Amino acid sequence: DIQTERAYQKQPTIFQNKKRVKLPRYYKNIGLGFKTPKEAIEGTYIDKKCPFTGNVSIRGRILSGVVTKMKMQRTIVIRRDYLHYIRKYNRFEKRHKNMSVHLSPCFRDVQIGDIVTVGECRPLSKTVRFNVLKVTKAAGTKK
Amino acid sequence: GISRDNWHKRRKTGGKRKPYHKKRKYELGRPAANTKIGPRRIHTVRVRGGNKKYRALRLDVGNFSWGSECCTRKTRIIDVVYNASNNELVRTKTLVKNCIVLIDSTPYRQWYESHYALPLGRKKGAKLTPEEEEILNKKRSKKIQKKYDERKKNAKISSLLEEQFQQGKLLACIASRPGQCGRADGYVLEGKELEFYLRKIKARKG
Amino acid sequence: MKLNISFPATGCQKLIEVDDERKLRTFYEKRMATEVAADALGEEWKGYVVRISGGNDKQG
Amino acid sequence: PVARSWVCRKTYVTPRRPFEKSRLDQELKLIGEYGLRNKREVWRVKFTLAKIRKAARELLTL
Amino acid sequence: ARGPKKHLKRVAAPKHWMLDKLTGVFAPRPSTGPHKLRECLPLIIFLRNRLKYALTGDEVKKICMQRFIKIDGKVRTDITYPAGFMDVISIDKTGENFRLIYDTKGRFAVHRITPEEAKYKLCKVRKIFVGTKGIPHLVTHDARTIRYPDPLIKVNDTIQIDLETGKITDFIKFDTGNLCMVTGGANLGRIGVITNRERHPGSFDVVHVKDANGNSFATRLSNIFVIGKGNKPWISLPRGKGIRLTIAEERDKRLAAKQSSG
RNA sequence: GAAACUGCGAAUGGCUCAUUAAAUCAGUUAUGGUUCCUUUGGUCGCUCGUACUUGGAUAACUGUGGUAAUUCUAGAGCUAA
RNA sequence: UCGCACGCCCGGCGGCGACGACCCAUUCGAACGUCUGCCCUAUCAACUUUCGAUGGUAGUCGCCGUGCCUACCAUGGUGACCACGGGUGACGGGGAAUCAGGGUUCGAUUCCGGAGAGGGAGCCUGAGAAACGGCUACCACAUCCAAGGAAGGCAGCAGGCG
Ligand SMILES: [Mg+2]
Ligand SMILES: [Mg+2]
Ligand SMILES: [Mg+2]
Ligand SMILES: [Mg+2]
Ligand SMILES: [Mg+2]
Ligand SMILES: [Mg+2]
Ligand SMILES: [Mg+2]
Ligand SMILES: [Mg+2]
Ligand SMILES: [Mg+2]
Ligand SMILES: [Mg+2]
Ligand SMILES: [Mg+2]
Repeated sequence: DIQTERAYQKQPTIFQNKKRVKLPRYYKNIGLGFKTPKEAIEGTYIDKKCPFTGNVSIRGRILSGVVTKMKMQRTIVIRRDYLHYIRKYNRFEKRHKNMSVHLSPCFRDVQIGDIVTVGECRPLSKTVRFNVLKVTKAAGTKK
Repeated sequence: GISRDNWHKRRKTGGKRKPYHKKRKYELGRPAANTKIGPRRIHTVRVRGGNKKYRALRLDVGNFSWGSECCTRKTRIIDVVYNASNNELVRTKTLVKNCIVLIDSTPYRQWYESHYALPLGRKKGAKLTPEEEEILNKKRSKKIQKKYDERKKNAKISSLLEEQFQQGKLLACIASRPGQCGRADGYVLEGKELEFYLRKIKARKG
Repeated sequence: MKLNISFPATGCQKLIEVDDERKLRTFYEKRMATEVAADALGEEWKGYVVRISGGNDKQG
Repeated sequence: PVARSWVCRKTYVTPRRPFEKSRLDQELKLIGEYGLRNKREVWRVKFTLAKIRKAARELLTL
Repeated sequence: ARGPKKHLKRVAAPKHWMLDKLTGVFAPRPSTGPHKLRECLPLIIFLRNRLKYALTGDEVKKICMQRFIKIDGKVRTDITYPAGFMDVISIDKTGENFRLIYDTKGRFAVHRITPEEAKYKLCKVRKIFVGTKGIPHLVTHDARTIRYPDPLIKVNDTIQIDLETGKITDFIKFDTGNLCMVTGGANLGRIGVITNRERHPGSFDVVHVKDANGNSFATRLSNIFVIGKGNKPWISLPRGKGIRLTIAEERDKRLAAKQSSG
C-alpha cells in the first residue's frame, strides 16, 4: 500500500495526530471547469506533485497529447501532433513533440493511445512541466 | 565557482549543449552547512539582494512543538537517530530538514504536570523530596478542582509516548532548514508516524 | 641602518645615523612591538625603554 | 549611434535593353522637344510615372 | 546588461511622445515612478516639445527648479519625472491647470481645466490588499495605496481622489452602462459605454464598448478606465470627445474647415 | 573654502561578432516558483519594561622617513561624523 | 541626525523641508520557465546512461522551481517526423538587394536582445559584476630597473604597426 519510501509519506496540511475520545484527506479543485476526480477524494495515496492533492498550481497553458509510454513512475510521456506550414510550398509537414507529463495516481486505469489533457504548472523535474488534468478513453476500447 | 546550471548538462535527448556564456554570479552554489550538535555557532552569509542567511554549524537547542496538546518549548537536542536521506548523516550527527532527533522530555513533562496535575514519566517508587512536584500536583481550591477534574479526562496520552516519557527523551522531526534559517525547529512524532519511525529504528537495530 | 626615534610625551622625533653593529645587536632578532633597554646605542641613553615599532626594508 | 537619417531613394531607373534604336529615338525626341540635358531626367519622370501607375493598378485590383 | 539600464534611444522611444528623428540620439529616459515607462509622459516632453514654455533641457531644468510646476498637488523638481494618465499638472504663475488624458489618437493632449476640476482627479483601483491588522488597502494605478476604503469598492473600479487630503470622495463601480476610457492598446483614447463583459478563466477578460456614435469595439480589462456613471463623465473631456472618426471623415472635416475659413 | 573622511555613481553608455544551430533570438504566456538600489505611495507613541545627547578611534593638518622606481607607504603627534 | 524662518502658552507646546530604515505595494528591470519557429551534411544511424542519462522519494545548495547537487530506489529518455555527431566565409531579429505572381541571396553595422574585453579560471564590494578604463593567480606577449622588485591589457575616441 502506502509508506514504501524511506521517510513518512504524508500530506503536509492535515494534522493526523489530534487526540480522540478515519484520516481526513486534503483535496481541492484546480479550476477551469476541471472537475476533481472521485479517486482524489476517496484515495489513500499521497502525492507531492498531484494537481488535485498536492502543492502545485495549474497556470498558463492547457494542452492535450497522446499517451505513448507509461514506463516512468508517477509520470508518463504524451505525444503531441501538429501540421507545420512552409510558405514556399503551400503544404504541411507532420511534426511532433514528445513531452513528459506528471500522471497523478488518481487517474487509475490509463492505457497507451488515449488523448490526455495536460496543464502547465511549476517545473516539476528536469523535463516535466505539465500535470494530467483529465483522461478520455480511445476510439472504443471500452472492453 | 560551484554552480547551479542547466546549461552545464545534457539535453532531454542526451546531446551536449555547448555553453554560450561564463558562469554568471546569480547561478550560485555554496558549500554545505553540515550542522552538527554542539555549543551553538551560527555564521551569517551575504545573500542576493543584500539579504542574509544564518548557517548553523553547531546547534544544541531547538524549538520543538508537541502538536496534539499544543506546547512548543526550547529544548536541547541530544542525538540524531534517523535520516531518510543518508545513513552517514545519522552517523556523523547532522541536523537537516526532516531528520529525526531525540530531545529531552523535561519541558513537556513540566507543562503536562502544570496543566493537568498528573504524573508523567515517574517510574513508581521514586518520589521527589524537594516538594516542587508536590505543590504542582496538590493545593487546588474547591472551585477549581472540578476544572482540573474536567481536564483530567482529556489527559490520557499514547502508550508509546508514555514509554518515551519514562525514558526521559522523545523523538522529534525537524521541519525548519538549519543551514538556511538558523533554527532547529521541529515537532514531536506521534501516532502512525511515530510507530512508522519506531519500526524503522527497530529494523535498523535488528 | 637609520633609526627614526620618536618620543610621544614631548612629541618630538629625530633620525639618528647609527652604523654600529655592536650597538644594534640589542635590537636585532627581536619581534615587533616589544620594549627594549636602549643603553646599548649610547652611554648617554640610560633608563630609556623603547618600543620597536617596525621599519622599512633596504628596498623600501 | 549618430543622429542622422539615411533615408534615400533613386529617382530614376535604367532601361533593360541599352541600345534599342526606337527607344533611343523616342527619348531623344522628348528631350529635344522639352529641352533636357541628359536622359536621367526623362528616366526619372518615367519612373515617377511608373510608381503612380503601379499605385493605380494596385488600387484597381482592390 | 549587468544591471538596470539608465538611457533610452531617440528611435526606441514610445511613439506617442512624438519625438523627432533627427535632433537627438537619446530620448529622455523617464525616472521610475507611479507610471510605467511607455505609459507615462515625461515632464520635459510636456514642457519643451509640446507647450514650448522651454526650448532646451536646460530651460526645462530652470522651470522645474524654480519650484513652479506642481504635478498631482505637489512640486517635483526632477526633469524626467513620469507624468502619466489623469495626472494634474498645475502651473501657479500662469494660473494654468492641465489634466493628462489621451485624445482621440494615441498621444496625450494639452488639456486645460479649471482649478475647481484640478482639485480632484480619478484613479482606477488595481488591487485590494488586507494589511497587518485586518486593514483594508486599496491600490490605484498610480500606486496610491490609501487604506480603509469603502468596502463596496472592489477590484476593477475607479475612485475619485481629493488631492489635498489625498483621500477618496466617491467612486464608480465597473458595470455596464458606465462610460470608460480605453487607456491602452489599439483603441487608445476612445470613449464609450461598457456594453458587454466577456469572462475568460485563466486568460485575460475582454469588454465590448459602444461609443457615442454606435461603433462598438472590444478591449481587454487592463486597458480600460471607467470615467463616470452612466452616459456622463466626471471629468471634462477633450476636443473630439473620444470617437476616432475615420480617416475619410477626418479628411473631409479638415477640408470643409479650410474651405469655410479660407 | 583647497584637502580629507562619509554617501552615491563607476554594472549605464561606447566598441566588436570570436563563441553559440531549440542555443542566442522573434512572437506568446507564467512567476499562485523568485530578487529588486532608486522613484512614488503607504506604514515609522501599537511592545507594558546620561536622554537637555553616550563611547573612542581615524583621515585631511603638523613633523621624522625608506625605496632605482608606482595613484608605494611606515612611525610619531593632534581632531569630527 | 541636518537646514530655513522663529512663534504661542504659563520652563512647556509649536510651522516648512533634508537625510536615514523593518516591511508592503509601484517602477526600472532581471532570471528561470510554457508553446511554435532556423542553413548544409547519412562518405554521421543509433545516441544518452550508476563519472545524471529519464524519473520517484527525502534532503543540500541557491533568491526561488527543478538532478542544480547528494543518498536510496525504478530502467528509463530521444531517434527515419533526421535524434546524435560534424560543418558553417553562422550572433539572432526588426530589416536590405533583386524583384510580375512565385521566390533567391544578404543582414559585421547606428534599433531590440545576446556574448566578450588576449586566453581560460576564481572572487571582494555592491541592489545589481563572475566586472576587466576592478582585483587574484596560471599561459602567451610585453614596459622600467641599481637585478632586490614594480607596473600592463585601445573588440572605447584619435593614432601607429602588421
Ligand atoms: Mg509560394
Ligand atoms: Mg552595455
Ligand atoms: Mg566560425
Ligand atoms: Mg562567427
Ligand atoms: Mg545583424
Ligand atoms: Mg566575421
Ligand atoms: Mg562581460
Ligand atoms: Mg587586442
Ligand atoms: Mg566596461
Ligand atoms: Mg573579467
Ligand atoms: Mg580599455
